Amino acid sequence: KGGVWTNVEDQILKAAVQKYGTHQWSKVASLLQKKTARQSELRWNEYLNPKLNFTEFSKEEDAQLLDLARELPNQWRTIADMMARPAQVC
Amino acid sequence: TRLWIKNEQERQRQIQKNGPEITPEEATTIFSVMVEWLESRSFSPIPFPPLTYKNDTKILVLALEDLKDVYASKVRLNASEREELALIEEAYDNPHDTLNRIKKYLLTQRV
Amino acid sequence: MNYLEGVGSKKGGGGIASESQFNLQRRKEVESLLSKGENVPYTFQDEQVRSNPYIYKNHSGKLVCKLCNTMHMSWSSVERHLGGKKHGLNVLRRGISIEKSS
Amino acid sequence: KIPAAVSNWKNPNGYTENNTINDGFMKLSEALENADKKARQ
Amino acid sequence: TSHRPQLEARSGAKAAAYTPTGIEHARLLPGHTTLKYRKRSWRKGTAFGRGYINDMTKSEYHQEFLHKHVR
Amino acid sequence: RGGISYDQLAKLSYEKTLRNLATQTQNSSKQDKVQKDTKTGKITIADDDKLVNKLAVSLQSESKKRYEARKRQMQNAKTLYGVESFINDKNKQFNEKLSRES
RNA sequence: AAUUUUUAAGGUAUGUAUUUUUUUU
RNA sequence: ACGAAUCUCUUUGCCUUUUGGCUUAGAUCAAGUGUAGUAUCUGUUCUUUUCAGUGUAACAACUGAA
Ligand SMILES: [Mg+2]
Ligand SMILES: [Mg+2]
Ligand SMILES: [Zn+2]
Repeated sequence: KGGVWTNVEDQILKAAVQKYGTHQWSKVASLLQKKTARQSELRWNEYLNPKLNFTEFSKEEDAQLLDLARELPNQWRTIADMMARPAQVC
Repeated sequence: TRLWIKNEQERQRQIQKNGPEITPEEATTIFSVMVEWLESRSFSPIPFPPLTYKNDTKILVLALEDLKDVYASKVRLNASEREELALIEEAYDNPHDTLNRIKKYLLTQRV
Repeated sequence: MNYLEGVGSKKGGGGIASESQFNLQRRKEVESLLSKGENVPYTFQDEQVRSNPYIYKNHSGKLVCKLCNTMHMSWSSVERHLGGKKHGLNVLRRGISIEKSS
Repeated sequence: KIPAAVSNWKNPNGYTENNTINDGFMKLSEALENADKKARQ
Repeated sequence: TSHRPQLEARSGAKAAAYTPTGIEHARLLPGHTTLKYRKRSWRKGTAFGRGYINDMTKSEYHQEFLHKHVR
Repeated sequence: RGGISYDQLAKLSYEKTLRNLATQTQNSSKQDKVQKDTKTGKITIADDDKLVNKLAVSLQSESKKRYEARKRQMQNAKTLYGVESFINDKNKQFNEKLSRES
């Protein structure tokens, strides 16, 4: 249940996604052993997409966050879409 | 199917823009209805499954058999199927381990 | 009337190929991606400007830095080296070593 | 001057959200948060 | 890349004949040969008691469709 | 600032060649008809073999120069930009067009 | 209170060369 | 100084296949394991005070106090 991604299999995605684009995931797993398409896509969206925001937290965010999490009880995709951040970070 | 999914997305965007249709008044009255009923019936809220619970293994057996009956028939298996059947067979080989895995997910995992 | 199905086959030879054959194909393409398509030349080939110019391939298949005299297993390792602090130094040393003569 | 077409769905041969929420959600959750605290007292 | 389709004149300059080779089709057999010329306790108890858009997909007829056949 | 329509450009080149020609004339100074047949209306014009050979040589020479200068822009063009990843020449060339689009 | 009968095609490729009496220096 | 020719250089400008089409993304499919062992990249720490022992081919390294 590991499915853990080494820095080589992270470096091959970003080169595969650059080549094949984001809707050909079946081809990305051809370049990448150990990993299926649903595993490749899920990482590209949750981690490796450079348009993702992994950064420190301003003082307005923790106010914005604790506002949403209170006003929307557990819904962490809907909050994350409001925050423009990946859910498991938010 | 492409049309249907488009109507779903349109509907949900419009519920973001307009907002919920309940109004807080109706929601309050509904909540009152429930609470009064559950008092009238003196209901005991369902607990969280304890560490040692009498039936854990049995509730597994029922669950895992419900999952396995799908692949009892199937002939040529795709990859996802083999993945699942691997998970079920492991669930029989370590019941305790997979119970701990389950309960842990009942706590921590919100995405 | 089995045309109802919709699968078929071409009439040539025997299809799937052998798992070993897939790895050879997959490990060439992965070394094409990470390499960004460059042709890294063999050491004996008697020099198409190289992206860098130091990396080569010995009479065996391995990759080598000709400055640092290091041997590398894969492109991924090389990019570690080219981004390393030793391959930094040997450029500076050759930097000085040229700046003292012409 | 036209751009160059790059498709997400094909790479043949060579050639390598804004708006916020509503006051609807803000108001509804309070009523459920208030009405619950009242009922839990 | 269809680009330039096919010109008729090259097919119209072929030396077959004025007609085709003389194949007799089944739809060129003479038909319509002539022309035509013009000239109270129960009620109380409860808690809650008492434009055409131009588009195919956002239209009103469409939602009715996916309201039924997608069940 | 700016582009130029194919008219003005044509004029400019006309002037350029006028100047070049006038210089050939001056340096040549430093180093130192119409008949139409009665049978057919075909007109004939007397020609100096010189200046015609000079013309052909001018055209060929200018073509050589243009071809060469463009060729040098070929050479520098590929050797200058090594920043982003590229699989082949054509890729790099296209992405330099993307640099022109900015 | 009475039906109704069968032949082709989409599957085993396709392409090239091959039996020749020695065109005048 | 100037009319002015030719080679060299920068810039502006000009620019190359700047992906052959179409449909239900046209459809679907993918990684063996265990025991022993070596090779090879990168990151982090040290060229820095004396003497006494251990240690080494000699270093190094390790061990004490001013
Ligand atoms: Mg077929
Ligand atoms: Mg057909
Ligand atoms: Zn090096």
